[PDB]
Amino acid sequence: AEEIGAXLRRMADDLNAQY
Amino acid sequence: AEEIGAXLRRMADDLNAQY
Amino acid sequence: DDLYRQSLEIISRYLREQATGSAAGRRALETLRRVGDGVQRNHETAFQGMLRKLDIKNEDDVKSLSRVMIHVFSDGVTNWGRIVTLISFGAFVAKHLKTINQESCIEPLAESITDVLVRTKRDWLVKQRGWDGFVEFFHVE
Amino acid sequence: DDLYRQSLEIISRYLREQATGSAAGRRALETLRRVGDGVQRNHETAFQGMLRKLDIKNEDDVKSLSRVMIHVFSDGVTNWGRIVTLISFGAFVAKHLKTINQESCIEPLAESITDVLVRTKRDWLVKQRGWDGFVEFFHVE
Repeated sequence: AEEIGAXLRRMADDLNAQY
Repeated sequence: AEEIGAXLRRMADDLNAQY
Repeated sequence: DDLYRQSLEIISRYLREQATGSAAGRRALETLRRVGDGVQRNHETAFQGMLRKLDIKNEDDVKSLSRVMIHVFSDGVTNWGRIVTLISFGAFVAKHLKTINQESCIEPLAESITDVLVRTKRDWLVKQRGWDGFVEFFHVE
Repeated sequence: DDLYRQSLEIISRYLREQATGSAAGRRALETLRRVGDGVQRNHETAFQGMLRKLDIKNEDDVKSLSRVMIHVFSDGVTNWGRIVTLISFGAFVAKHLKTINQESCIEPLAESITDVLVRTKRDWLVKQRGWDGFVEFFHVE
């Protein structure tokens, strides 16, 4: 729950650095 | 309400930069 | 209030179109589609796994998802990658809820996502120029 | 859960002592006193003005204060200055609630403050080494 949160946060930060 | 929030945020940031 | 309504509009319309098939707001939706769809594609397997771990039994069950989003930002970092990733996961979840129940609505889902986003990041969004800033960050040529 | 209980403990004890007169946790309380008391002193006039703007009619009325704290961090910035400022304003508010009603408790106030802090900033606090990090930031010689 918190811890699917952290692993959305791998995919988002590593989308953030695609842009 | 939000906007006493912003003016806690003058005093906190300018405590943060005391330290 | 202005940013809330505008965000609700965009997020709601995206989730509606995703659950079914249908100024900046037009641009924002056009951007949300391109990026959000790609997120969902690249990470479909992972998204399905996460959906398995959480519950969300129906349209009104969002408290679970809210905690996930709040936890995403708990490291103190904010960026558009995270905001759009959460919306895309919201779209993925909206698709799921519609599959299990064809007459359920996305409206409560979209409000929960908006609520977290806008209430927790209002000044940051404003400083990033809201949805105009969103469009510019993901702009491609 | 560990960080929640530890934070609840420290914040609760500080507010209790403030509303009345009474490892890192001991150090944290000792630091919270020095800094928190100073915040309240330097900004007493401002604090009173803010207290006038908000409502807080009793021990259980915290929803108002919660929104204020959430809005403080909405610009995406986190630091100890802000965390300790909010706790100190919480102490100030605890004093006020005790004055209007001598048999009211700080316990709900402290939980609301803790709730916001820990739930919204859990990973940041962990990365800053929790209350040990708090003690080190404000350390004086």
